[PDB]
Amino acid sequence: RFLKVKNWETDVVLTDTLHLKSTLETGCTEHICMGSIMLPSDVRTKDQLFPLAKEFLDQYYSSIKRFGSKAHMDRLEEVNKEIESTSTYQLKDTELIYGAKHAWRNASRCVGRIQWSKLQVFDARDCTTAHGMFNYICNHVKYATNKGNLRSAITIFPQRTDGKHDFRVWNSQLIRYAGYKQPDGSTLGDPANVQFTEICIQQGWKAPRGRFDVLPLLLQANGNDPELFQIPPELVLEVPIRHPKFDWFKDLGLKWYGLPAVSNMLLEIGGLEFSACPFSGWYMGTEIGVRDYCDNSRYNILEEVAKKMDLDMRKTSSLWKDQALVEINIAVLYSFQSDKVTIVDHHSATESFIKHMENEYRCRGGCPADWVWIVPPMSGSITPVFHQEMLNYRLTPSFEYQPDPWNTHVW
Amino acid sequence: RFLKVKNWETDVVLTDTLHLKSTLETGCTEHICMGSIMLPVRTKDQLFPLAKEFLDQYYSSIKRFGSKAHMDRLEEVNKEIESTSTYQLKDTELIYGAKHAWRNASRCVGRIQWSKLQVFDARDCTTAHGMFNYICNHVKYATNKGNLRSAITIFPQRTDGKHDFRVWNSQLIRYAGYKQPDGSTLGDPANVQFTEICIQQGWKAPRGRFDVLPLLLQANGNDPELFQIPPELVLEVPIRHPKFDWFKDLGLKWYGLPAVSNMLLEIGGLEFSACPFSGWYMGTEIGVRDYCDNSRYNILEEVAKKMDLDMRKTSSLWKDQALVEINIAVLYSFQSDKVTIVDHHSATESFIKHMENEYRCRGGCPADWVWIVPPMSGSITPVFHQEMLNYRLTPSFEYQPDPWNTHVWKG
Ligand code: HEM
Ligand code: HEM
Ligand SMILES: Cc1cc(N)nc2cc(-c3ccc(OCc4cscn4)c(CN)c3)ccc12
Ligand SMILES: Cc1cc(N)nc2cc(-c3ccc(OCc4cscn4)c(CN)c3)ccc12
Ligand SMILES: C[C@H](O)[C@H](O)[C@H]1CNc2nc(N)[nH]c(=O)c2N1
Ligand SMILES: C[C@H](O)[C@H](O)[C@H]1CNc2nc(N)[nH]c(=O)c2N1
Ligand SMILES: [Zn+2]
Repeated sequence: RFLKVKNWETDVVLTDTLHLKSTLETGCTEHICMGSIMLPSDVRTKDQLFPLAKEFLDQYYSSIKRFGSKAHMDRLEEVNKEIESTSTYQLKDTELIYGAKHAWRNASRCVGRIQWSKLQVFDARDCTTAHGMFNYICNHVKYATNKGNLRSAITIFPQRTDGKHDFRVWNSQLIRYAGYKQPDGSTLGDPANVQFTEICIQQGWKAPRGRFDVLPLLLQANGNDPELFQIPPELVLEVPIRHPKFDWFKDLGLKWYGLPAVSNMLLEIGGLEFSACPFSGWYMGTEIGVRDYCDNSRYNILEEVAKKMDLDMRKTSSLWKDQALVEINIAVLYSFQSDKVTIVDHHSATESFIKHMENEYRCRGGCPADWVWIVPPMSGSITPVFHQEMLNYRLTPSFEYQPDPWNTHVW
Repeated sequence: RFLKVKNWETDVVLTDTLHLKSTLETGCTEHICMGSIMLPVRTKDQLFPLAKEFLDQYYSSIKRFGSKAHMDRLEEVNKEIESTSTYQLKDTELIYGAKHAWRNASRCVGRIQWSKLQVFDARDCTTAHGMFNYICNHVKYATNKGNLRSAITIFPQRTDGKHDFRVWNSQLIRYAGYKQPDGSTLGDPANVQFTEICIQQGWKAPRGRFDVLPLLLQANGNDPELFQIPPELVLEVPIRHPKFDWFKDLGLKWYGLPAVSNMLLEIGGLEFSACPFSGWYMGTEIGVRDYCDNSRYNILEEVAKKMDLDMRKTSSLWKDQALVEINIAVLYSFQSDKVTIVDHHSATESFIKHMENEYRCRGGCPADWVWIVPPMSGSITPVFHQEMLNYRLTPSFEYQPDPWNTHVWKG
């Protein structure tokens, strides 16, 4: 159980000892593997919290080469006393930054983790109101976008106290296109957002009912009813999607936004729960062109793209879906690159991830990785991660999923 | 204890009770998932329970559980084990066992076909020449002039592990690979090691790029012997492309019959170490893995040049674009020659239908997402959005070590 992982393309073998530090559970047993289940999964108690805090502080002070020091023992004492009195505790700024960077480092489903130590952490724990949240979020978006030279960032709102005072961003991402169901057939805009696009209207939004309407933010501070806010358009960088060879591609009227900013996850550090912690990076091209555009339960544009290419759509064995899919993803990359907005193709990002794995085995002893999520959704086996065995285990600090607010909120 | 899987494109949810019948182990624990690890001498002591559970299964499937035929067979196997240390399967039992080994093969996307397996009983075989003869008839029957038929040939079971039958080839038909002194490889790099063994055993190698390897056959634990499959029995398909006339000039071909010969068939505790089985190809097995893996024929670049793509930066997706064309050419060539083949769109759709049907009538269908999802265009196939439970059922096909690592040479 000092496990080894082999790359069957290069025969590189790595030995994983970091998994022995694993704490949480995977959902698998020796009788059944759940590696392909999307989600295999009230506040803590004075006795639940301190071991968690100690585990986190132990690794923090190790990482700064002060394990077993005065400063270490003092901080443990101090936190231990604050828990005993206040039934929670507060992270020093340095601990906050470390916890956030390591929650990314530990995200076994993220292919972009070679960047993990360059995260910009915005401490929003002094925030008290949704208007305040909105202000922090606009500043996030502007900093991260950086006129198309995107930078990684996280903004961290106050930690959970009793579950009645939760801070939540109700959007799944800070920037997403609206989705409206039609009186007649399918859906206009983005089908994944149809419910939220209705909870916005059903809460006051007036929708332009277009194909690419940026949704408003729905912000919840200290557990009150959430509030609608419109992100200033000049803060929302968008890329019109054209093809470098097909002039008709422009006529399809497609665009996407430059900033992927996930806002519905929960960040856990030393047992403390940050239920509102939007984080953002930059897109891998397939995220838009393969999933957002071509998933059948999304924009599902493969039909008409192939028609405009005049491919034989009669039999699946012409691979017309595959041919169109390539062209769409060529265009996405072409457009972002042409407008100088940061993006990475799936070849470069998976090659980066192999180098990152290599680094983590060398300087950390392992790297938890979820093959089902790391392998891109197109051209899987011509990327190097396909031939890479991976070990998946849960380390902390971590990002976790949490229920959608509207099913929980005492409205 | 019931378990649920969800299709995230259709919201179809299915309930698995079959995993409870699972006995073997996955390699996973609650604290580590080994879902992407490629690979994770038996006494009378443990054999009657294995026999009994298999016979219980068999007689349940024929609606005779607890019958006198069922009780008598159990008694007969029992006494045969204690007095002879092993036991022999009835013909009906072997046919059932082989079919259910295929049905249980969680990494196989082709299992909708599992009940139409032609079972050839070669348990009376005693010499390598007899093995060659049985394999020839398998190849002729399965190939059927291009109208392929699934088939398996079952050689005598292991006894003391010192008298094993083995097919030393990994597949019955496969191209040789030669390492040249300049470091380049002629032919199929996957088969360099086996090619060398054949040459050492006295095979006179043509030293071409598509030479069919000889059969290397081991009976009753004796040293293996070389045999040449009659070329009129080896159906091959020249690869051309429906629009690119230069594609034929790449000189590529492939054989029509995928027949895997290095696995071990386990039935009621009996181990069948030689059990070649065959079906027909999914297009991507040849077009994506065989031709385009960097450690295989690796033809992407030469196809990319002849297509005149931007090969300077990988964000042009020249690799993805060439990959689609190669796979179009594979499918076109096989259909043109009326050789059975299936594209990855048709095969994954069939699997989903199979899987749903198996949940209904069997209570489950063990499935290995990592292997089921095709190596190109993953998310535009329906299995990508399908949650899957992986567990181990018997009868089963298992990996076994390469015989040249374990064989005691007679000389
Ligand atoms: C900087 C460039 C980044 C790239 C290219 C990238 C790429 C990806 C991709 C392709 C996925 C697969 C999920 C999907 O397909 O929807 C993913 C998941 C994820 N990313 Fe990254 N990411 C980046 C930055 C970040 C940052 C800055 C964070 C947090 C600080 C982060 C945290 C995560 C998490 C937590 C998940 C998976 C959540 C889950 O479902 O368990 N990523 N990422
Ligand atoms: C008839 C059409 C069939 C098709 C299209 C098919 C397709 C496939 C594919 C694509 C794989 C993944 C292997 C890889 O890509 O490297 C696979 C695995 C497998 N197939 Fe099927 N198959 C068929 C028939 C059969 C038959 C007749 C058997 C045995 C009786 C069988 C047994 C297996 C097994 C045991 C595996 C897993 C190998 C492993 O665990 O490494 N298949 N199949
Ligand atoms: C920072 C960053 C950059 C980047 N380029 N891509 C990212 C993708 C994700 C991410 C994480 C989980 C997800 O969930 C799938 C799902 C569907 S239903 C229950 N779960 C999704 C997609 N909704 C995206 C998170 C962060 C990213
Ligand atoms: C009956 C049938 C039909 C069909 N169309 N495809 C099939 C593919 C496989 C199969 C089984 C294991 C394999 O090995 C993986 C590996 C590489 S290194 C250690 N393990 C491979 C790869 N060559 C193919 C087996 C049977 C098939
Ligand atoms: C490391 C990884 O498990 C390995 O490359 C697997 C991944 N999935 C696969 N899937 C199929 N169908 N065939 C394969 O050979 C593999 N190889
Ligand atoms: C059913 C399956 O687990 C689900 O579709 C997963 C598979 N792999 C994925 N991989 C990535 N990167 N993103 C995803 O949303 C998914 N979805
Ligand atoms: Zn698992």
